Amino acid sequence: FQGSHAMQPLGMYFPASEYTKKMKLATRCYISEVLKTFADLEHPLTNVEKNYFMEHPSFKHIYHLPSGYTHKLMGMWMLFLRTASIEKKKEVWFVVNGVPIRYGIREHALISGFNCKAYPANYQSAGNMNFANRYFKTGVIRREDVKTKLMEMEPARSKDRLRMAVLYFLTSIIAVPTKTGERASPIDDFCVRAASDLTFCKTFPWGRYSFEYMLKSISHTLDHFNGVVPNTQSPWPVPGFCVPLEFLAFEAIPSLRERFIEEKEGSHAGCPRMCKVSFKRTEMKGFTLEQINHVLGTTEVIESIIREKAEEVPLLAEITGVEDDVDKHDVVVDSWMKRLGQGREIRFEEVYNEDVHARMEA
DNA sequence: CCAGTATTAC
DNA sequence: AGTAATACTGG
Ligand SMILES: [Zn+2]
Repeated sequence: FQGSHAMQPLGMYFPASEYTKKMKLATRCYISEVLKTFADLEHPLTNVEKNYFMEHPSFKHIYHLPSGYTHKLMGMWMLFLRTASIEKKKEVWFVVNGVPIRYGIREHALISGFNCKAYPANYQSAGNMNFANRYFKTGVIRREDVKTKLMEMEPARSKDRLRMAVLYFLTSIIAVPTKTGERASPIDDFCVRAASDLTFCKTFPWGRYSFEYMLKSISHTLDHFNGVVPNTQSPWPVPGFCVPLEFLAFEAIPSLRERFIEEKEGSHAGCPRMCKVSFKRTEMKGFTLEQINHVLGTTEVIESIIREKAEEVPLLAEITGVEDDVDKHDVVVDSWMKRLGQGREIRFEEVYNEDVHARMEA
């Protein structure tokens, strides 16, 4: 279609030789564990405690997910293998079958429903160490120490138990440590202070915070592999709220959505995407890379920026800002947004051919 | 056997 | 701390 041209990316993180190399990816996003822990407390959660989470502006959507939530990661890996080298730092783009797909804060909000508005002024000063100092010796607080303390606390007049549950939720789902066990990494210091203030925790843009944390994991992952995927059974951790990334490829590519996604009946059309769809069950715990690659086939039907539906416009207006945040100057991405703005699609024929060849003919 | 996962070891 | 290896889970 005639129109302004999209420039090819200055580089890619991996060559197409790596598109068939599988990998075990370890998540750090303990949705199932947190929900199970909450349901199994010997002293059950109070109505106020339960409604804090079930009515939380962001975290209410974690309850619209299937029980025993299990992440499926080969869609994300397929995208990771096609990450473009760009100048922007606040968004990532993946080139599938020659078509750039964007993971920005808007997409993170559309799928999660989490508040992705701008940070309030001097948010880093929120809360204080008083609450944590009431329950943890000076030193390192591990994610498991918060879980243990939560299960060993007695519900009573003060909301300290609710604060602990909030801390557990934040540091298991939103900003989550990689290392576990006896020497587990210290949990996020901001979350420890923020959990002291339940009102602040209800309004803070945890969508932006989880998004920025996921951007860090993406960069660490790409640096780690440095262009080559090893032949190993050792899993690589990609910590943080990865649900938008797990579903992104399926939401942007109809061939994948049709074969691997099903509508979640009972869901409200006002909810974000994660509450309205679910992965179809297969004979395996997750989809294999070969399955994703095969269903990818030769399709050219791919949305660069996943489009919202009418029933979702109020939600996005409620959880996103009006203008995009300032980022580094990026003439390549600029050319993409120009061509997309004119109503034209983007597909680099050569890149498309290499993707198809790498997946289906060698 | 598998992909996702929890846990210890290097 | 950062990373890698082992082996369990629910099929
Ligand atoms: Zn929802």
